[PDB]
Amino acid sequence: LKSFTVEKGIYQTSNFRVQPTESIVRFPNITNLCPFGEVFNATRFASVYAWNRKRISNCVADYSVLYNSASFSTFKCYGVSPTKLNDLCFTNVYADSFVIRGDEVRQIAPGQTGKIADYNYKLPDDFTGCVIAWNSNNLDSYNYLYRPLQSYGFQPTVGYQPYRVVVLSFELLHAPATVCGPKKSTNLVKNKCVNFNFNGLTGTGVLTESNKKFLPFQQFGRDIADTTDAVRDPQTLEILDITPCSFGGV
Amino acid sequence: AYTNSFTRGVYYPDKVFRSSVLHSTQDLFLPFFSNVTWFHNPVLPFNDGVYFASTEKSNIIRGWIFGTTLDSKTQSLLIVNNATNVVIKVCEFQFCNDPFLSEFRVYSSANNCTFEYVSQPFLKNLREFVFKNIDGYFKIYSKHTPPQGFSALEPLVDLPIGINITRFQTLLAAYYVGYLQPRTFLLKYNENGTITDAVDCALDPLSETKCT
Ligand SMILES: *[C@@H]1O[C@H](CO)[C@@H](O[C@@H]2O[C@H](CO)[C@@H](O)[C@H](O)[C@H]2NC(C)=O)[C@H](O)[C@H]1NC(C)=O
Ligand SMILES: *[C@@H]1O[C@H](CO)[C@@H](O)[C@H](O)[C@H]1NC(C)=O
Ligand SMILES: *[C@@H]1O[C@H](CO)[C@@H](O)[C@H](O)[C@H]1NC(C)=O
Ligand SMILES: *[C@@H]1O[C@H](CO)[C@@H](O)[C@H](O)[C@H]1NC(C)=O
Repeated sequence: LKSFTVEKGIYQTSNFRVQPTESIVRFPNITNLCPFGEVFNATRFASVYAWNRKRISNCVADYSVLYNSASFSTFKCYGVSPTKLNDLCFTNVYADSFVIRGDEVRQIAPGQTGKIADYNYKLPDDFTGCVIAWNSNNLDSYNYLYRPLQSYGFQPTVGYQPYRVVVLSFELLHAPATVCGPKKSTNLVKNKCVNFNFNGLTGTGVLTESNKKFLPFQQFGRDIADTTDAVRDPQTLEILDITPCSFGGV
Repeated sequence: AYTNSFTRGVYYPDKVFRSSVLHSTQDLFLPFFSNVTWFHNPVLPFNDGVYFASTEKSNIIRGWIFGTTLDSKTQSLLIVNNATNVVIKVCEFQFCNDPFLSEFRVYSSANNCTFEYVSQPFLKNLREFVFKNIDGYFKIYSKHTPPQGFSALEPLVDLPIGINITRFQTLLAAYYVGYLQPRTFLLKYNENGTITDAVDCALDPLSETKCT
């Protein structure tokens, strides 16, 4: 009122609003995995003169397992940290798989020179993805040649041992995104004002069981005047009602 | 040979539940009482969303083709509904002059495939369809029913192909083909959330008043 004396009456001073206690995040359930199960996961690698280039698309890429894996001798990523790929999305990913020597591992870099970088797989000067390398003496130590073509002296007995190299090249603008990391889900809590995130739909309120028979294809219900009144739960397909958590003037 | 598209061709536009409400929405719908072409297949344009429908008893119609040039220069969609396993592919196909499949010919020289999808089987029974291509999302609405009367269309798949589609062709005795237009309707939602009735807001002044 901006006065030190208040006349008799009723005055409105502030607003009461309950605050959310916890956030619940939920998303579409885990589906087909990216077939990472097949390159280093593989039996035999092609030689570097005829390296393979496999396209991977329409799958969820969990880079956490490979990044935590200690079997990789080298793991150099450009642009973004390896832990943030779970959030990022791409259009396409290509895997360049071949076998080289450890002394030649330095050639996988933009603007590099050498026999490999000049007569063989050469990287562009522009943005690169991630390069993964490891020593493969046990498995691959004259069957492997390098591009005029010479053979490696792979003797099973450190820089002359075979190294198997996979380059992850990312296409990030070619099409709508279809290869992305997962979405960690959380347990759902009912009958409390919570801060929810259902399959990309955000808001706050209390969630309760509802008797609204949704159709199998709709994902969230909305009442008159364009307000979300109910959503269906992923991972249980239950139909849960949303009510604004209590507020009012004081 | 032409026939009247009596009032068929209305579909749920947004995958949002609403009940006991009248909602006015704008999307590519088939205008009421438009002309629908009846065929007895030649290549047809796809301009902006095409309404299909057929009545058979022996699954004689078995597939579609979608594309731009159909000469392996671009990736072209191919749908071949098998007996139990319907297959959808996107490959730089070479298409025959008159592709047909019980022996098949349209699926030769399958190279540079960029998308593959496998689903559940389709197809006195009228089997309709709606195909729309929006921002690289190809959307199919369908329903098979036992053309007079009203029936709403539920979606089936949404394929993020992102390929520029301009024409199509059908694989094989008669079928109907309509064309969608960007007209606004008034949709009536039953207490169960199903569309029961609709009003073409530019059909006639009475419907204009009803929508207003
Ligand atoms: C998503 O995945 C979860 C499990 O990964 C599924 O939850 C199961 O649901 C059934 C109900 O029929 C329960 O009997 C199981 O105990 C649940 N599993 C767990 C781990 O809680 C859920 O049904 C899946 N949903 C979809 C749409 O795939
Ligand atoms: C149906 O045909 C598709 C290809 O047209 C094939 O992949 C599938 O295995 C077939 N299903 C059978 C033979 O049951
Ligand atoms: C194969 O398809 C890809 C995908 O667009 C395209 O980039 C490429 O030029 C096509 N041809 C060859 C020989 O890879
Ligand atoms: C809604 O569906 C229920 C169960 O299917 C039915 O009992 C009820 O009559 C329906 N409401 C209508 C048709 O208005």
